[PDB]
Amino acid sequence: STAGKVIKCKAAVLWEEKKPFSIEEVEVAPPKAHEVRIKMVATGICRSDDQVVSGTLVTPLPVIAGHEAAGIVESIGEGVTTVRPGDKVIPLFTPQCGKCRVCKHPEGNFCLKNDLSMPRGTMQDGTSRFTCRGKPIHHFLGTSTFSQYTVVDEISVAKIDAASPLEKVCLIGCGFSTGYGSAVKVAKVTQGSTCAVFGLGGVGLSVIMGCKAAGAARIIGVDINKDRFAKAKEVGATECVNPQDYKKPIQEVLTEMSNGGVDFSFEVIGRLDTMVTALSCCQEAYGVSVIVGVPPDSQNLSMNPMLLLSGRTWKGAIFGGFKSKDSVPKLVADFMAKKFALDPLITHVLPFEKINEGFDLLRSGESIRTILTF
Amino acid sequence: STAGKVIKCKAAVLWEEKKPFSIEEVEVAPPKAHEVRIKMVATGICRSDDQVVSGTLVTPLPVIAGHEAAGIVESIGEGVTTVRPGDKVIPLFTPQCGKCRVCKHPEGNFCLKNDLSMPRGTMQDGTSRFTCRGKPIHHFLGTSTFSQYTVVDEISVAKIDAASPLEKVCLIGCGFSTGYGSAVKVAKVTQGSTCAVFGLGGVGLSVIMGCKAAGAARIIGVDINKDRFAKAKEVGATECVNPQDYKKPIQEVLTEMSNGGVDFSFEVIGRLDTMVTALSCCQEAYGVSVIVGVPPDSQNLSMNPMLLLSGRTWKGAIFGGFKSKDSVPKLVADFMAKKFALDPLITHVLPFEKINEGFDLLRSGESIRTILTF
Ligand SMILES: NC(=O)c1ccc[n+]([C@@H]2O[C@H](COP(=O)([O-])OP(=O)(O)OC[C@H]3O[C@@H](n4cnc5c(N)ncnc54)[C@H](O)[C@@H]3O)[C@@H](O)[C@H]2O)c1
Ligand SMILES: NC(=O)c1ccc[n+]([C@@H]2O[C@H](COP(=O)([O-])OP(=O)(O)OC[C@H]3O[C@@H](n4cnc5c(N)ncnc54)[C@H](O)[C@@H]3O)[C@@H](O)[C@H]2O)c1
Ligand SMILES: OCc1cccc(F)c1F
Ligand SMILES: OCc1cccc(F)c1F
Ligand SMILES: [Zn+2]
Ligand SMILES: [Zn+2]
Ligand SMILES: [Zn+2]
Ligand SMILES: [Zn+2]
Repeated sequence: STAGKVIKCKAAVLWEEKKPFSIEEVEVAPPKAHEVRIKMVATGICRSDDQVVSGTLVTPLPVIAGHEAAGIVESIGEGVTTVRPGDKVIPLFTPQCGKCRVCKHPEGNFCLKNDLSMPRGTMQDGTSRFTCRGKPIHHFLGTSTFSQYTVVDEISVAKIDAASPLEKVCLIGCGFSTGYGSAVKVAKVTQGSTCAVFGLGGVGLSVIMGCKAAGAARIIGVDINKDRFAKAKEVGATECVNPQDYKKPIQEVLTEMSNGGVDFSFEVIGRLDTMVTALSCCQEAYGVSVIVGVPPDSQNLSMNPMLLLSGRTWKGAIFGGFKSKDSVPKLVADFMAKKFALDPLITHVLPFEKINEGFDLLRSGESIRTILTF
Repeated sequence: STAGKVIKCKAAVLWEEKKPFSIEEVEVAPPKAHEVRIKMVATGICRSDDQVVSGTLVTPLPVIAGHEAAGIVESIGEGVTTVRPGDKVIPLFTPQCGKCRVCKHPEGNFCLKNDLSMPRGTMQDGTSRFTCRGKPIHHFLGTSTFSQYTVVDEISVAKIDAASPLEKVCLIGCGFSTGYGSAVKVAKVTQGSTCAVFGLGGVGLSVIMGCKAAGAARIIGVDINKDRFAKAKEVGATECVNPQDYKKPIQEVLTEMSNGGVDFSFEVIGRLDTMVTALSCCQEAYGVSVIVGVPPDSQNLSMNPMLLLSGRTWKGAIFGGFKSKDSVPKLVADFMAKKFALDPLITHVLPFEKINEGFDLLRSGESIRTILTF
């Protein structure tokens, strides 16, 4: 019925920075070769989507944002072989083309087809599938999940278990997997280690879950909002510290708590100063610090390279280092098997139509993750 | 007939920054408990010693510098068990106490008893065994090898093979091991990888030897001094590039040459700008960059953290990541077994009395390593 035809549906369009989303009718073109059109079932509100609104994460406007979602394939373009109409799917903000140097590397996951490094806001072919008020609307990271229907390149979608609860697993599309993988895959947290986690929102909580899963003996939560501490301890933090409580810089406090520095630190906020703090708080000879949070556009940090010379390792990762198309289905399967929990991350649920209230809850600090249902 | 007595001998004293060494008589006190007095046989001139003269590496003056050396034990203090008079030894600028948390960690080597982080310029007990002109002289990194005799703490000395050529193996005390281990132990260069080495002095050449030994398929030497290329190729470099030959920044050149970034980059110069450049030239998703060069005191670098978020790993190390007391005798054994070569690194061999000439060779770029003999 809708196959091969333009679909008119509602989407949350962001016409300008620092403005509310405008929920309105958009036209969604049918999928071209190697593209997939998806009816969205649920989508998470991630801090990154808000950074697009704030303008600290830069991507071309106007745009349909949203990148953490789950849905059902409405139709496929010519040539698609990995999903079919009716399949449950999670769109991948980091693609997996499977052919580039990175996809073929055993460790890398930042596929060269990503739209993150030099964002164009289009499909892989350099055009848009979205029209609103007669004007072309940009995509975001090849996903654009703030729409009843979106179109994504095949390399940016993964087929998941047919029995998956889409209102929970959308988190595997961003927040959960990013935090969990930062701990278990990127940092490679070891059994008996001490970890510090800067930022106790959805992603930071996921890092704590990964730290616990890996067998960390101590997991120190760091956040300026003490209301986050309860849930952090629930998912595995052994102690929580608020830097505003201390007269000395937090890296000194943590170094003292850990009796000379932590084995593993994680910056999960997106501030330049906390990236440097987190690197400093790891043990100077063998510590590892992982940058997860997204820094403000085009800003450089300043640091003393002697921090590195002594032995520290500093690294960052997108999407927890997971090769996206390979891992998402495996992660969903693991979820179905009760290997990890997602409920602790979801604090609010709202209809898609209340997306602006959802962003208000994030901005206010009230929610961890709000899931929007279509 | 010197054991237990003060020794009057010649040393090269640095009384002031930016001045020649003064070759003169000093008094060397006998070793106290757990100390070892060494008659120096050979000592290398390392860029780091020149950084002490330059004032860019800060340590209390006046000082007897020198940290890359080999000699023979003259006498030992009470309680020493790992060396005995007549033993061939290499002083270790990074000690191995074997009891601290770093020493007990499987990866770390920056022992907490080091005099590098916050230099005191003394023995472990906070005193000096050197007197010159009635004035106390500081030690340098617990070693001070620019003297016919020095006294070092037991944790800062390693017994080596009785048949070692001391005029060669002194390089295992700093230069060779630092470069070699940075490749094979810190970066863990993999077979068939592409490596880039910034700085083709003695340490950079040892990095190249390590990269070659690790099975790298391409090893790109980077230096502004084209005179270094020939030797770099002899020890394993496949290509050499001079940044001054190009109109575009060298990270762009290296990224193009390596079809998207190198696997492993090494900064072996000590410049803030080349540290960032070396990081940038490694592949954005899986590249690893190792800082080896010692940067100028108290200077911060500026960098865009997106370089790390995409997947890059940045680390540094002291002494090639080798746990010093454990590795040095093994490295010497390996040298005696012809597993690596040291002759390529030695370009000049001078009597100790010509130390200042030796330093002039380094500053002018004429030498790679000059070895001073006593
Ligand atoms: N690397 C990736 O692939 C990836 C994926 C998803 C999200 N992110 C990024 O991760 C970061 C965290 O996302 P999130 O959804 O958990 O965000 P969030 O806003 O829900 O959580 C951030 C937390 O940091 C805390 N915080 C703020 N300032 C702080 C300070 N000075 N010290 C300590 N804590 C402080 C806040 O109180 C909050 O609890 C964001 O920057 C987001 O863009 C990265
Ligand atoms: N991490 C450690 O344990 C350790 C140990 C020994 C030495 N070091 C440091 O390693 C560094 C190198 O030591 P070395 O003994 O090889 O010194 P060196 O002076 O022998 O070598 C420096 C090389 O860098 C090159 N160079 C200078 N400026 C450059 C530029 N802008 N671009 C490219 N190349 C440039 C020079 O031409 C020279 O060949 C020094 O900073 C030294 O202090 C560190
Ligand atoms: O939250 C998704 C995300 C992860 C990393 C970098 C981004 F820009 C981004 F939008
Ligand atoms: O060359 C020896 C050395 C290595 C690393 C750091 C230093 F300060 C230093 F002097
Ligand atoms: Zn790819
Ligand atoms: Zn996200
Ligand atoms: Zn130690
Ligand atoms: Zn040295």
